[PDB]
Amino acid sequence: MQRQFTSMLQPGVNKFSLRMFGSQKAVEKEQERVKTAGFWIIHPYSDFRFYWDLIMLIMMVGNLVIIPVGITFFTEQTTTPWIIFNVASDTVCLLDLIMNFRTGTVNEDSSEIILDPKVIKMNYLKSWFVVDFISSIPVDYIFLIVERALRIVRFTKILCLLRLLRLSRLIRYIHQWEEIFHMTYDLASAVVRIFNLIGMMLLLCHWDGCLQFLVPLLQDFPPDCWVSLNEMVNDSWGKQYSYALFKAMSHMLCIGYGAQAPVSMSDLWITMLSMIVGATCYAMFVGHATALIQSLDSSRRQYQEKYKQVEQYMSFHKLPADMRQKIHDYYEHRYQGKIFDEENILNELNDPLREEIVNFNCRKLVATMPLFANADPNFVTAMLSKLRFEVFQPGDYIIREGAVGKKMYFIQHGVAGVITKSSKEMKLTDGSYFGEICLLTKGRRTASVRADTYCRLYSLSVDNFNEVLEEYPMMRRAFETVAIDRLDRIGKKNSILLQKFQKDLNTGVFNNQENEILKQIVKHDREMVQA
Amino acid sequence: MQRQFTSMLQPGVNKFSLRMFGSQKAVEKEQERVKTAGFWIIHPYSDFRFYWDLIMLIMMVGNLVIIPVGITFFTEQTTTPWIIFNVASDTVCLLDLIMNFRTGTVNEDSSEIILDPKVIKMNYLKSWFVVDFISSIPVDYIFLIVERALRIVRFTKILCLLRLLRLSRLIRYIHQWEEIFHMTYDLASAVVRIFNLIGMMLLLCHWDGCLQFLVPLLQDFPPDCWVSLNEMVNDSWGKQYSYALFKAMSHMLCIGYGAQAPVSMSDLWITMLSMIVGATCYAMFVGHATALIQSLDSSRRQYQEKYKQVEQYMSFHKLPADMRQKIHDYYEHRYQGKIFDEENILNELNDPLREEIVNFNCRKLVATMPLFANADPNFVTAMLSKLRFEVFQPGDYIIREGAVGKKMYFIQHGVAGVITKSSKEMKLTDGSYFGEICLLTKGRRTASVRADTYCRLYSLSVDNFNEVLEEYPMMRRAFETVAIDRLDRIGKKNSILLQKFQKDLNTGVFNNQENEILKQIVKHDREMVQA
Amino acid sequence: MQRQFTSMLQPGVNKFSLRMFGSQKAVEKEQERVKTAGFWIIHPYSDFRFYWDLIMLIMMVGNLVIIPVGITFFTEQTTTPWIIFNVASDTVCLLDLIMNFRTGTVNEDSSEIILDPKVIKMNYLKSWFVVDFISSIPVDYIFLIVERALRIVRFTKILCLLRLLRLSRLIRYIHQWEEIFHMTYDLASAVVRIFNLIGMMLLLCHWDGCLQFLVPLLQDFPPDCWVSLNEMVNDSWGKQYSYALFKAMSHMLCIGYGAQAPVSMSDLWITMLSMIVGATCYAMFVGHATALIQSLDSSRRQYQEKYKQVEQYMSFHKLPADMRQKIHDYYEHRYQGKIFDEENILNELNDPLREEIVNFNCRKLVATMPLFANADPNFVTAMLSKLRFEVFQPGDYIIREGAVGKKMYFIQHGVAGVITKSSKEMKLTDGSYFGEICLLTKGRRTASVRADTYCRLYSLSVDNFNEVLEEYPMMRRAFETVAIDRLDRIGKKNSILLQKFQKDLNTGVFNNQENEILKQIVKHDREMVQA
Ligand SMILES: Nc1ncnc2c1ncn2[C@@H]1O[C@@H]2COP(=O)(O)O[C@H]2[C@H]1O
Ligand SMILES: Nc1ncnc2c1ncn2[C@@H]1O[C@@H]2COP(=O)(O)O[C@H]2[C@H]1O
Ligand SMILES: Nc1ncnc2c1ncn2[C@@H]1O[C@@H]2COP(=O)(O)O[C@H]2[C@H]1O
Ligand SMILES: [Hg+2]
Ligand SMILES: [Hg+2]
Ligand SMILES: [Hg+2]
Repeated sequence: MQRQFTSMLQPGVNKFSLRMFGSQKAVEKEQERVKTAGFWIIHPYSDFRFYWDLIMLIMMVGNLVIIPVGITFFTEQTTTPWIIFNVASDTVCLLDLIMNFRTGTVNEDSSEIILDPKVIKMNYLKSWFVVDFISSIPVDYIFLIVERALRIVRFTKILCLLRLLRLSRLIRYIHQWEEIFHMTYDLASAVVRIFNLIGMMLLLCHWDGCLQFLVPLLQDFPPDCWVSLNEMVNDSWGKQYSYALFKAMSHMLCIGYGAQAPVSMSDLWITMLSMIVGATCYAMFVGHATALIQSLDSSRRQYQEKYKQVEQYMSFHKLPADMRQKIHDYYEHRYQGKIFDEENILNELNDPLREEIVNFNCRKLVATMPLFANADPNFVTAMLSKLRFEVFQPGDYIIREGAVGKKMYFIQHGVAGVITKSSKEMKLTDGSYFGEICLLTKGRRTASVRADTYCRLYSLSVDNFNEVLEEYPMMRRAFETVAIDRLDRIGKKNSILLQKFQKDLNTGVFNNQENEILKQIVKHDREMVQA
Repeated sequence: MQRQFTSMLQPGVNKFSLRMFGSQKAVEKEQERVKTAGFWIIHPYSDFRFYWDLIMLIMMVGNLVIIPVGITFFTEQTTTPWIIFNVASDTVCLLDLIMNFRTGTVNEDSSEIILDPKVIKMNYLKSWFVVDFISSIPVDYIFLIVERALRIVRFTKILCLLRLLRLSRLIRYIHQWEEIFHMTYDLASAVVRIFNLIGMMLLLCHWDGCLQFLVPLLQDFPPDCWVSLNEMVNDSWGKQYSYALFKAMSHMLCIGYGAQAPVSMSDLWITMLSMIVGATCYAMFVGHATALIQSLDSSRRQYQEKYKQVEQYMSFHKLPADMRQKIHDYYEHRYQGKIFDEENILNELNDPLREEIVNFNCRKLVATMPLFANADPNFVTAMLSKLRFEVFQPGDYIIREGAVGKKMYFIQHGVAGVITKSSKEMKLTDGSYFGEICLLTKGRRTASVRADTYCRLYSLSVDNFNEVLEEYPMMRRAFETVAIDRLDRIGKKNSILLQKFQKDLNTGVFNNQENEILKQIVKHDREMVQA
Repeated sequence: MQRQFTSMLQPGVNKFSLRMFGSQKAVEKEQERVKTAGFWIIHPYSDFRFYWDLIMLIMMVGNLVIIPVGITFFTEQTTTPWIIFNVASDTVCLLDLIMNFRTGTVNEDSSEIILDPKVIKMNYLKSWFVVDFISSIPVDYIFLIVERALRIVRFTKILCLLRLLRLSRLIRYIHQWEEIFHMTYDLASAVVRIFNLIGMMLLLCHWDGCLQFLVPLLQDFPPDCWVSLNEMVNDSWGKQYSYALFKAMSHMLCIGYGAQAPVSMSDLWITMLSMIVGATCYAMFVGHATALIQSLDSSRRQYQEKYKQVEQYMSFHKLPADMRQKIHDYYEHRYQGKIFDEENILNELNDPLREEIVNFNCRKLVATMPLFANADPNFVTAMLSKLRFEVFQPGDYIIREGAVGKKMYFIQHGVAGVITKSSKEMKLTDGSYFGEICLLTKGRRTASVRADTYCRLYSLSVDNFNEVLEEYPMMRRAFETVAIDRLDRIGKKNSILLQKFQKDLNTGVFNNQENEILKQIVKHDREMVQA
């Protein structure tokens, strides 16, 4: 009852209300501000106002369709459907006139003033009251009591379009909804938009044909108008309307005239005006179609543009053909036909979303790799936030022996081969890491690592490595243990790292459980290398 | 009198003058340079020249409309309006010829040379004097005294279009004004531009129809021209002009011919030429309409493109559906359907504008938060310039206990919950800050902070924090006091911070008023937490 | 046999399979997962499914072409080609109906579920089974046994288009292939795309003309239809079809009607509908043509835009004309009409590709320059990765004497002149370097270096220089030796560097072979300067 009424009048919490007023607490405060009126008032964001604008829109469309047909072909309409439609439109327009008093205006620059007592009424009386009044003047059944004549009277109903001109915030909300829909579905959105355009053009053709038959009627059908020429002055209204609409549509779409070219001044000038209007609207239609298509094929176009820029670079530097093919298939394997700026996206997001994304991306790595499978989640999240994606092609040398290292790698996909001066070549696969002994000893690379298949790795710089491990030293002890074991395995040895770990162990800092965990890690690594 | 004359001739201070000559002092110097002439001279930026170009434009439009109609349908015109229009156009063209002497040219590469005595006269005598002279030759009433004939004479008046070709700087100023208008109003600008295009095309149709009726007239209406075919050789000039314009417009908009297809060579070739011209101009019209629409829907298109790139990223990484929905609603709540680069904007602005903007943005924070409500404005502006906006979703963990902290947060909207190992959970709301104890003690986070509703915060890094507080130490004392109180409240204690503050207090650096203010701050914080 | 069958059903390793499933090991795992069915099943990426979709596409095109002609002009077809085509289409549609059971669906969000036993059958029974069944219902030869009539029956065959609506993954693969082709060949791609569009429009014209002749046939040719008006009710089917297609095509391309304008209600409304459809499709065609052209001229447009921005900058700063010409010819010589972001490209690539590219770019430098011609490849690759391209114009001063230096240069093309206070001017050419004595002594520049012709150099910063040389000191000794020799040559001397090298030599760190190599380097440099 009154509770539902007040709820309808008060701005309901919705996505549009949140977008316009920030927090939900502000929505509650605005509900309270509406409550401060005491006298009934509808908020420009009320669901009641939304539904009312909806029914007013459907009534305006019905009127736009029906008014010209009546004016032209129906002199007097006293049948049931005509009377009920006229009275329905009259009462609806009057109710809208009334309710436009208690409507809170919404000015720009974040200006929304209820101003129930006087400001809204005064602004409406000064702005648009007279046109809505003459619209709401009832059907000619009341004008005959107050005072071709009928055809002259009904003209006053053409200005009901101004209500549709005012009804635009609902149009903007519908445009937002349709934009969401278009981003969701591609082809359906195109179909809907082109059908909307076709509907607009068809309504214009309707009005044009109505006018083209109306004007020869206001002159009692002179002997040289197209009606008297085609001798269809006595045909039923169906044929007359059909042929008039045909003439109007042929003038719009630039097909031709009707039977023949005009011969009288009246229909001559009407034909010229209709030709101008139709040509302009068809140009607008072509423009909208071009815009729709160009918006449809955006991503493919951007991909082609990036590809062309890469081609221009390779051409400017005059690279060999095989190298160009290598660059192209590398791009194909890295981006897989897609285009985006991952750095910009990750910068736009926030910390919890980035953590969620990297955890989902490296779920399998966290599951398989032992250190992550047993470490504290804060350290895991730090490492995963510091990682960075990379792709390597078969035969490429990921690490060259002797050089200075500045990053380590975590394998996500593929197989990598480790080659030394000895014949012992060891092949790592998913869930294993390499290139950390250089980062742990500050020396040079101790072995060469070459990609055997297409490898997909996650590299970690040396600065981030040192930062994270300075924040967590026990993981550094674990890394050093695994690295010493690997070095002992290949047949080389780093006395610096060995003596450092031996001193740390003799210092008694580690516990029995600690060295047990370290033995578990080294066993797991031995298994992962043997497999 | 002479004062107003000199003021009109001298470049008036306006937005265009400022844009062209930098400082207002340069405008005064150019006024002086004009004064150095001694002989009267109009500056190419004078309001007098502006008004003169305006009236010359309206006269050129009147001539473009009237000349062909006269030439074609009016053999001799001795009535009052015709005579007055001819003499008006003649005197106006002659006055423009005269005033083009004392006009200072404006070359490119910042070249504006008054050069009153000789250079302007010589350049005009060498450039365009003869065509303007033959234009300014008076109406045929003087040519008959000097020496179909009339129709041959009036041709000399067609070259008045060259004056309109010269009048282009006023066109550029009008284009600037219309660009401002178009940036201001959207739909009105589109209506104005399409009406301008339609007017151009209609003027072309006018000239085309005039020619199409003129040529059969110069041949005494042969029996096979369209005029003699339609037997309208004797009709009043109204009907002839109407039907000729109809033929021209049907040829342009590609509807058809007139009554029937041409049958004679003359009108055959004229029809082909008119068809070519009309098709070209309609193609140009379609192009302009497409450009206008595509410029109308720019921002929506850019928003759609960014959304599509985010979608492509999420697809390349194969994220779950709920995570994709979370990303999308986060974007919706962060940007609210708008698109801009805040970093680039703030980099484009300057320091006072940035200070103004951040002060307006954080007005409520400065009002509510006690430290800012009592501190020195320089410190307040430093902090507000260092802040950075952020958005969090409900349930997200803003701060996880035990981790290392690198920023603090100031709440602008929403509610945040503080959870510890104890059951004491404390809820902060607008105007409160958290996450500073880690920055003050260089330890770890002492509690977990989780967003309860959609939170909108302003984060401050640790480097900027330390910089600002090294510039202002008393605020650091206040922060430390509030932090010690909060720690004591939750039930934990940091002996390092406690002993540091105790030593600073025993050092006698603080005053009675100082500790009074600190007690006020701690009381206000207790109230803000209790509420 | 069965081996080839299982191979066809299992997803073959291809570029699309790799793009959809990452590593080849995943492709093998999916082959195994298909093997887990036990009951035969085709994978949505099987080459068998590809070939089947191909033959179904050709059958659908044949049906789209043949069905309307039959329905309209061929009452009963009992000849050999008609019967064989009908039975072929029937069996093909039935086989597709059958095979759509064992087809694994492919949902979005990385969802590919074989689900052989029940899920696929249930989903197909709930989704699209009935329409495919009524399609697969055989030709009317079976419907007559089961129960104008013929023309009523064959309508059931129009819904075979739904199969073409389903066949879209093959369309996407063909679109990928055509995108590769379009990136490869420019003009051929445009020709193919416009021919595709023309084919679509022609098929639509075909259906439209078929309908336009069909409707007057279903009414026994009333006396006022266009057929009875043109008296072609008795002509052979060739002429009737030709004239109907002519009417439809004239309605689409907006030429006109047929003989004359319609006179009856039926063909009146059919003409209006056909006009609407044709205008819409021609608008779509114009849109696609505009998009194709705009995609064709992309790179030229981007180059023009960058040029215009440079022009706007130079205009805003009001630079002289000769300076503007200098800027423009510098741009012409630096980028050579091409446009790309080398930094972004090199950031997108990886380390081995970057090493390959820089090695190919500086091959001649490595060949000619002695230090690189004798040094270790790791040092060479470090230097080449640190270098950076630069271009200088004739007369420009590359290095001014006395100033502080922050980079050295390696000449790739051109000649440079070295000027001192003495008259000894020495000219360096390709393969020589300069500007290292400042970097080695931390003093000031010891001579001026001016470009004589258009120079193309590779500059190396001072930080990278010091980093690389701290990683490799012997090369620093070589640089110092060459620099001391050059200084002694010009007539100046740096006692600091001289004494440092003398102390290093007296320290006995160098070997006989080492100083032999150094003598070789200094001899080679003397030769390169003398030449
Ligand atoms: N036995 C081994 N098994 C697996 N990986 C190894 C082995 N020995 C060395 N590596 C890795 O190969 C890398 C080569 O360079 P680094 O010495 O920087 O670090 C080395 C380790 O990451
Ligand atoms: N009693 C409290 N009331 C409000 N906020 C608190 C309280 N105790 C701790 N906090 C905040 O919670 C944060 C958790 O991490 P920090 O220790 O970095 O800094 C802490 C303070 O900002
Ligand atoms: N005799 C020479 N031959 C070639 N180049 C020289 C000679 N003397 C000096 N240079 C170069 O000219 C440079 C001028 O500045 P720098 O002293 O930094 O380093 C100097 C050398 O690179
Ligand atoms: Hg109305
Ligand atoms: Hg003139
Ligand atoms: Hg079929």
